Amino acid sequence: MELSPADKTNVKAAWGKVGAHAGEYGAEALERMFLSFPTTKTYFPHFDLSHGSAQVKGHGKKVADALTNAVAHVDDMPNALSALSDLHAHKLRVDPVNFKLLSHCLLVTLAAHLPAEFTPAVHASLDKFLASVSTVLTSKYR
Amino acid sequence: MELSPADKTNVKAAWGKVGAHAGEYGAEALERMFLSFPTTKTYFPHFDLSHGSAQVKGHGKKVADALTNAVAHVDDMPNALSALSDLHAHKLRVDPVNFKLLSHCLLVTLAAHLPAEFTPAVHASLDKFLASVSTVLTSKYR
Amino acid sequence: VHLTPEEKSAVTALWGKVNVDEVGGEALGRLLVVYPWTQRFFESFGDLSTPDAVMGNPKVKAHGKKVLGAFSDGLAHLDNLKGTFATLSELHCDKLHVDPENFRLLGNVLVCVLAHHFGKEFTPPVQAAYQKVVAGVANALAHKYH
Amino acid sequence: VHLTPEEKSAVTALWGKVNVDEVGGEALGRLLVVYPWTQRFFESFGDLSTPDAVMGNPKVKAHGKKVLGAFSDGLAHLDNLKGTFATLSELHCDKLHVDPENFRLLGNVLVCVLAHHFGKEFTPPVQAAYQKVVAGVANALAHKYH
Ligand code: HEM
Ligand code: HEM
Ligand code: HEM
Ligand code: HEM
Repeated sequence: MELSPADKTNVKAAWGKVGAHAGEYGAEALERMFLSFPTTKTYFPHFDLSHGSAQVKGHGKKVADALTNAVAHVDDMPNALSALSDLHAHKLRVDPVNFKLLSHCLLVTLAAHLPAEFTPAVHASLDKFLASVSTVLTSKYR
Repeated sequence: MELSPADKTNVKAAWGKVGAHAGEYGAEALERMFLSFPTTKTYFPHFDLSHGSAQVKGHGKKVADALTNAVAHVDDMPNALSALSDLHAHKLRVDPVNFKLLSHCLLVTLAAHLPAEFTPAVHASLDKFLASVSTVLTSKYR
Repeated sequence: VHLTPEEKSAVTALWGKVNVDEVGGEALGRLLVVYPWTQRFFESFGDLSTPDAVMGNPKVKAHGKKVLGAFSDGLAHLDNLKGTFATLSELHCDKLHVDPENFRLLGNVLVCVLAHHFGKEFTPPVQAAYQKVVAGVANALAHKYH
Repeated sequence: VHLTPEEKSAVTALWGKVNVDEVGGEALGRLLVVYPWTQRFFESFGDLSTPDAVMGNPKVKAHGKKVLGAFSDGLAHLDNLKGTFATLSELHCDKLHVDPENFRLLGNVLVCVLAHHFGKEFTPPVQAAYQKVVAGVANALAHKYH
């Protein structure tokens, strides 16, 4: 899977709308993941996962910033996310299944916040975009 | 994930040893798949799936020949498998989850027939290779 | 499924605000658009050429209503989904040949539709309760496969 | 889990020929080689840098034996996998923080190992019975996660 040109247009539009809320959305997506898919909590035993914790809010912001970086460099994600793909492959070692769960929760978060922009075609493009990000982040696993 | 030169060597070596039995092993892998993961039978309502079925045998040969072609063109998989990517994406429309089930069954079949050759390193390279094949086959789904 | 009393009431409360026919058409249409391979069962429905064609197809909408009406009825039997969906499970396997992975995709699309429909009312805890329900329905429908 | 008489006998018969010590070490070692991210739980085990290193590591072999011996115990209680593994399920969640997806990967590698070791005796029907068991065990171990 490769993002079509229309996909790139769709992503940039939706993300553009996220704008300054990217970090708050990143945080909500994580909280949605921890509650919906408790096994993901196994990767954060060192965090206070209480609702509104600074650890979750800060992590949420780092996730969103990396997503913003990927949108900005959609034409070359591999290079843009290189450092993050090394970190996840060599240090964090998150099983690849978990990427699908966070992607789903980010989609839900965007849906709940973008009433006007979350059309069927945008939903499709965002899903593909998150799948591509996930693919790049796990590409150096083995 | 890309295949390293050692992966390529391992794959060509193992497949080299399959040789003329590739068709027989493709049939056995399907059989294993149908018995172990019964949901995969939903894509073959038109076949006789009984043990020994010539339809399974014939299809096993087609699958194996495609994998032989993939090994031969390991540096250029997307082009070599282009017609098969089109077929799966636009006509058969097999859910992507199923490719992991067949891949596992192919690995089991190889293990059962290549005691000497199925070392841990070869096992790892074959799993990566089947995942790459799987990725190419579903690349045009959306 | 095992839901706490709190979870069941969250599920039932939101569901009371749903227009089943509308959400049904939307969820089915979005399944077909977002995961196009699911269109394989629907070639007799006509034009599925574009997002607009899918979302506007009356056959899609009618099928969506049928599917979500059954889902809706299942919500009254949260305690016995397997029994409630047994015959439908057999049908989907033996006659329709639907890979149960499609039920999981539909469940995720449904959650996205509810989120889009309810905005902020679809809180993390409410989503969690619906995730359990959608996984429960998917499992109940896949139960009789063989 | 629910096995037919033929499946239970398939499973039992083969398991009587398994040297747990040896198969356990092989299964754990191959997990660590094939899916290297799983090495995250074994930082204190020593050198895991190459296949040969992993496979000859005495701590890998020791742990492998521990795991398969507990696995063996479940074979004795196929009717109550959940009750059998409840304590270990809680351990793996609360103290070890092991993502249950790892139970699924090990189940698959174990199947590969049995096929490698047994050859033609590990027929399609025998594999099918073992796939049910391995899925049962993984579900039993993930059961107390929260
Ligand atoms: C869209 C997918 C993802 C993106 C863009 C992403 C991005 C990031 C970023 C930017 C960091 C911080 C690096 C730093 O501090 O320098 C990070 C760390 C981390 N990520 Fe990923 N991540 C993703 C998926 C996941 C998933 C699915 C999990 C597990 C369920 C996960 C677990 C972690 C953990 C445990 C850390 C370290 C947290 C800490 O100790 O501060 N990530 N990720
Ligand atoms: C390594 C992965 C796979 C390879 C290399 C492969 C290859 C092929 C080939 C070569 C054909 C014949 C095309 C022709 O007639 O020209 C085919 C057809 C087909 N494949 Fe795939 N396939 C793979 C995975 C799957 C899986 C996982 C499924 C479903 C469980 C599947 C379902 C089918 C079906 C239903 C057909 C049509 C069979 C018929 O009606 O004769 N394939 N595949
Ligand atoms: C919540 C999940 C679902 C429920 C409750 C459900 C329910 C139903 C019901 C009540 C019917 C009519 C059965 C009858 O004629 O007596 C039906 C038919 C059918 N369903 Fe499902 N379904 C679900 C998901 C799916 C999915 C995801 C697909 C495929 C993507 C699918 C494909 C079909 C097809 C092709 C038919 C036959 C339609 C016709 O003949 O007009 N279903 N389903
Ligand atoms: C068939 C599935 C498994 C069974 C039955 C099982 C069983 C066990 C047992 C009996 C122990 C020893 C507990 C004690 O200290 O009293 C243990 C420990 C442990 N297991 Fe599991 N295990 C399984 C799968 C896994 C997997 C797949 C992983 C990760 C890849 C894993 C990671 C660990 C770790 C990290 C420990 C602690 C070892 C130490 O203390 O350093 N286990 N397991």
